[PDB]
Amino acid sequence: PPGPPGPPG
Amino acid sequence: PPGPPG
Amino acid sequence: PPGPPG
Repeated sequence: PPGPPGPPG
Repeated sequence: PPGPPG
Repeated sequence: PPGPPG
């Protein structure tokens, strides 16, 4: 599966 | 694949 | 992997 979202900017 | 942007 | 930063 795809990875999780990245961190906030 | 890589995940989406934060 | 995790996605890129916002």
